[PDB]
Formats: sequence, C-alpha cells, structure tokens
Amino acid sequence: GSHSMRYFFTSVSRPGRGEPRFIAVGYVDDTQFVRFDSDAASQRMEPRAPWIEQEGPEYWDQETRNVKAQSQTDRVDLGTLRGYYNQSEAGSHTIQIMYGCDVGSDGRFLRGYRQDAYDGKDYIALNEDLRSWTAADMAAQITKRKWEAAHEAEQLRAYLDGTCVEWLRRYLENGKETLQRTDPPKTHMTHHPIATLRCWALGFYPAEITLTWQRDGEDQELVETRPAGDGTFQKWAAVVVPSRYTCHVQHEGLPKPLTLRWE
Amino acid sequence: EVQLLESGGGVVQPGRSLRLSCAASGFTFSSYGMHWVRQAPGKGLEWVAVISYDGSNKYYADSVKGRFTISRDNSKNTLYLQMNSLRAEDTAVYYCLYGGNSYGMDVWGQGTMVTVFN
Amino acid sequence: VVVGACGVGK
Amino acid sequence: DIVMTQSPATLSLSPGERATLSCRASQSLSSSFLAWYQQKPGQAPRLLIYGASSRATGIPDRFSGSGSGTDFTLTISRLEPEDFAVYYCQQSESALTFGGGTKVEIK
Amino acid sequence: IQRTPKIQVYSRHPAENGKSNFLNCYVSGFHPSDIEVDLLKNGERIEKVEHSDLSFSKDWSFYLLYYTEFTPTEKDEYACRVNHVTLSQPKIVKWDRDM
Ligand SMILES: *CCC(=O)N1CCN(c2nc(OC[C@@H]3CCCN3C)nc3c(F)c(-c4nc(N)cc(C)c4C(F)(F)F)c(Cl)cc23)[C@@H](C)C1
Repeated sequence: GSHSMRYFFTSVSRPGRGEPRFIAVGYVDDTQFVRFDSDAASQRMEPRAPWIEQEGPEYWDQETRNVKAQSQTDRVDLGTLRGYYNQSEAGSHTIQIMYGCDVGSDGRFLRGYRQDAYDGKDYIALNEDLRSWTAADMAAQITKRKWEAAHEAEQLRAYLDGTCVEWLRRYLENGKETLQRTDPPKTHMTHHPIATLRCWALGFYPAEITLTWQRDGEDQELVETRPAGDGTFQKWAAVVVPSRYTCHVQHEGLPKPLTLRWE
Repeated sequence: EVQLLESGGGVVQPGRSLRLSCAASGFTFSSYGMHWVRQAPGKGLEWVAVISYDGSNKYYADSVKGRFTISRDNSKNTLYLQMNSLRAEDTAVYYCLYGGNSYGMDVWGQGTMVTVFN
Repeated sequence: VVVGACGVGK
Repeated sequence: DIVMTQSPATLSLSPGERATLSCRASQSLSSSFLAWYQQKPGQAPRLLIYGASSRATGIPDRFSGSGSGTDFTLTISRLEPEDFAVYYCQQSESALTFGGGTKVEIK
Repeated sequence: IQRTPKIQVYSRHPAENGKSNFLNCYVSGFHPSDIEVDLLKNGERIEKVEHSDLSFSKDWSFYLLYYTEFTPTEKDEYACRVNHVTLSQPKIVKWDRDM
C-alpha cells in the first residue's frame, strides 16, 4: 500500500534556436498531476489531474516560481557541463533530473531520491542515506565537491523527509477516490494460427503486473506495459505453440493469481 | 474587511535598531507570503523583504541584506521586520503588503514612517 | 510540490 | 535580479487625452506575474492591472494592460482629472521589483 | 548515447467497427528526446493528434503517447510514422486489431 510522488525534469539545449527547451512533469504513483512546458503560451505550471485543480491560485504561483527557478538552474548547468566535458557549442545536449519520496501505508516516509543525468547517462545521485553523493565520472566529481562544500544534501534531505512526504499525504487525501483505487485487469486469451496464444491484460491500475506462461507447470513474446490513455494500462504476452498451456496474472487488484487456459 | 495595520515606526538614531509590526485582519494570513515595501519621500517604491507562508523562505534586497530580518507568527497574524544598524538611507515609509500575485489580491497597510537622523 | 530551495548548481 | 525599466519618466498631458505607459523587463516574465499600480501623492499604491491584462475590482474600463515577454504597456484611453498620478509597473516572478514610476501631470 | 524508439500501435478499447475509440501510438526507449510521430489514416496524416508530456524511465530513456479519436472500420487502414535521429528513414508500424 505504499505510494510515491515523483518529479521529472528535462532540459535540452537548442544552439542557434533560442533558449533550452524545459519540460517538468509531476507524478503521484502512475498518475500525472502537474506539467510545465517552456514552449507553452501560459508559462505556468498546469494541472493534469482533477483532484489537484482544487488548489488555490497561490499554490500555482508558488509552483510556477519554483519550476522557473529550476529551469534557470538547468539552463546554467547546461553550459557548465558543456565546459566540463570539453564539448562544442554547436551540438545539443540534455540534462535530466528526477527526485521524489516514498511513503508507506501508515503515511510514514520510506525513501528519498534525486538522480541527475547528462546526455542519457548517470551524472550524480543521492545515496540511500540522503547524506552522500555518487558520481559517475571525473566531471561529476567537481559537482560532488561543490555540493559537499555547499551542504546541499542537508537541504535536499529536509525537503525529501518533511515537505515531500506531507504534500504527498495531502495529495493522497485529496485524490483518495482516484489515487487509492486498484483496478483488477480485464483478462482474456486469444488464439491465432501461424499457432500462437495471446494473454491479454487490460484496464488495470497501477501499472505493476506479472504475466507468466507455464507449459504443464514449467515456465517458458512479452510487450512492455503501455498506457491505455484513460488512466489505466494494458499488457499482453504471447507463446507460439504446436497444433496444456496456462497464463498466470498477478496484480494488486486481483485477490488471487489467475490461471487461464484456452477455450 | 481585509486590513493591515503597521506599528513600531518612529525616529531612530543612525546605527540603532528598530522593529516594525503588521497586524493582519479579514483574511487567512497564514496561507500567503508577505512582503515589506519602503518608499523614501519623493521617490519610488522599493521592495525590501519577503517571507513565505510557512516562514521557510526569506529573501531580502541587496541594500538591506544582512541588516534586516523578516519573520511572521501565524498564531497572532502578525508580520515582523527587524532592522539593525540603521543608516540614513533607510529613512522611508514602510509598507507590509499582501500582493504580487496572479489572482489580483492586493492589500497594503497605511504605512509607518521611519526617520534615521542624528 | 517542487523544491523551493536554491542550489549552487553543477 | 529582474530590473523593471519604466518609460517615460513624466507624461505632460491634458485631460481627455490618451496616455501610453511602457515597462521594460530585463528578462522574459510570465505574464501572470506583471502588474500596474497607481499612487496618489498621499496614500498607498492602488492596483490597476494584474496578470498584465486583467483589471482589478472596480477599475474603470479606460485602464487597459497589454504586452508579453519583456515588453508591457499600460493604456489610459481617456484621461480623467483623477488619473493624473504616478504609475508603477511591478513583477512578482522573483521577489518584487517596481519600475521607476511614470508621473502623469497636466500639460 | 543514441537509443532507437520502440513503437506500439494499439487502441484504447478492443476495436469494434462503427464504435468510437482512440488510436494510440506509444513510442518509448529513445534518446535524445527529439522525435516526430504521425498517425496515418489510409497512409494519410491525421491532423487532430494530441500527445502526452515528455517523461523518462529509470534508464533515462524517453517515452511518449500519441492519441487521436477514431472510429474503426474494415476499409480504413491506420498506422504510425515515427522518425528519430537513430532512424535512417521513417518507420511505419501498422495497427493490428489482434496485437
Ligand atoms: C539557485 C536557485 C535559483 O536560481 N533561484 C532561487 C530562487 N530565486 C529567488 N531569489 C530571490 O532573490 C532575492 C533578492 C532579489 C535580488 C536578488 N536577491 C538579493 N528572491 C526570490 C523570491 F523573493 C521568491 C519569492 N517571491 C515571491 N514573490 C514570493 C515568495 C513567497 C517568494 C519566496 F518563496 F521565495 F519566498 C522566489 Cl520564489 C524566488 C527568489 C531565484 C534567484 C531563482
């Protein structure tokens, strides 16, 4: 019954085409509730969930201010990291940042995160103790030394333990009808002669699911879980069989693991 | 009626300290961040300090950095400005302001005069 | 909510 | 630090004329964080426009705000005798910054 | 470095001819984040297409969902055209009712 709140930031430099493109997206479990886009006209943080729209305008002012501050920080860090790696000004580079907190069923803090990336590879991450940093290369050791000399991990730990957890509790209470739901999969099996058997799992929330194929009780194509577009998720698994097979589905909403056989 | 009331202003010797207060009424003072704005006679408005609704974030103008302290106590609905090492340049009318927002809520005080001279 | 604290930067 | 440059410094106009006021920001701002104020020579400033285009409660229709990014404008289509005052543009994205103030006076 | 996208074309609900539905093109596992995605009807681009906000997974690979309102019909053919820097030419993934 644990819950999480995550924030994802992407900043891509566009040399010769203006300022870097900045995207900020907030998540509670698998549901997105806020979004900021630098290319949008409003230039404000915007709701993406119905339960977050009940917040006052001062909340959105504060969110817009903080997200624009983060955008400026990433904009400066793009040039700093271009200097670190001896990269030219012609190419485009990406900085990705993710942070958040984990909460339990009791509402108590479990885990805090902050991971940064440069060009799709790890750059620097906070350790599980929320006190030390892990650097991936020599350019990241400069950042690690700067952040240790600035005691940045202390402020980050304060945010992760205190502010993130309380606001996650508030969001979970505001969206208790949606965030605390668990939809069992709508499960069915299909047969197509080549032959193959496809085990469908549709309309389940959250996105964590396990589909396993067993031949007489022994484990053996599997597509990744994909969004249905309406707050639910879909997945299927396939097995090629000659002209005795069972598919097993495990989900939070399902009381017991299903055991599906053809026909 | 949404109202802001200033007190604690007056004449102060150069180099001494002084504290200003804002009493808030008619609105949920604890929900919003508050500003201090000063205006020297015959001059424009100059933002001094801001405190967030919970008091975690405090920012100051470069002219008053390290000398002015801003604080709130949400129980009595009061905003505080503590001014130390006051110079003659600090002579102005000081306003506590509930404003600077996108939804159009703007509440000013009546203004308290601080005069710094020998 | 997002982080309101300022950092030194990379 | 965001610097708000307000131009011109003085408007010498006759009542019944059009007043155009300009505000320059040192960096691009979200339009929702720009406001205009009016101050009479003896009292606190009064908000006229918020969000760079939205009139406050009980503000006459002659006051109108426009602009985006770094350029913003305040227009008074018909100058009433009570409109002759000092006007300030203000940003609230990062702390608060007021413009120098444009004084509207009688020609 | 440079990750090629994985495209997935599907419908929100099990397709039934004549019933309103949504056509989804899920593109994931790509880097960098620049990408163009088109939903096609009978080989012709659909003009009213919305997409989600750009996010990334644990391994920093991006993913996006492109959706549009459509009514399934046997005659009409639907596909998704995706072009990435890792792709020499645009890749077209046809929509299959049973996949
Ligand atoms: C390093 C992160 C970064 O790039 N930031 C941090 C936030 N920030 C900022 N800076 C200031 O500076 C205060 C004065 C202005 C001249 C420079 N300095 C001496 N002030 C900020 C704020 F006042 C706010 C803020 N603004 C309003 N209107 C209300 C409230 C409640 C606040 C705040 F929450 F902070 F209390 C903000 Cl949001 C940010 C400020 C930038 C440099 C960006």
